[PDB]
Amino acid sequence: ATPDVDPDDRVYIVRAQRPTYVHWAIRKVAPDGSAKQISLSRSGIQALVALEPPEGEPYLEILPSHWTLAELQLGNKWEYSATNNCTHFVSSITGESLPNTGFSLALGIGALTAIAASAA
Repeated sequence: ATPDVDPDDRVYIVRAQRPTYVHWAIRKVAPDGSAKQISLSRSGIQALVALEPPEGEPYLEILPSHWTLAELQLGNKWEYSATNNCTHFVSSITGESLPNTGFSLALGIGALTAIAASAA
């Protein structure tokens, strides 16, 4: 509903195994069942923090206030690399140690989804 977190909202780390790498993200589920999810997408070859459709399986539940941190980084540009990827985005937010499985050796930046363009 609002930008800020509702008291009954629950936030999770989620894990989406793709062929060549693992997609890490943070999801907020509401009482009615609706969900939002934030991770790294790309525009061209430039990675950035962006909303995305819910995807992957709940990995660990975390305190809701973690969502706000991820929400505040929406739009931030990201230096995508082997040592700086989906894993590192979620680790910096949550402060939980994730295994570095969030980079594709074959696809690289091409692993990330292309962000949706202007509605106009």
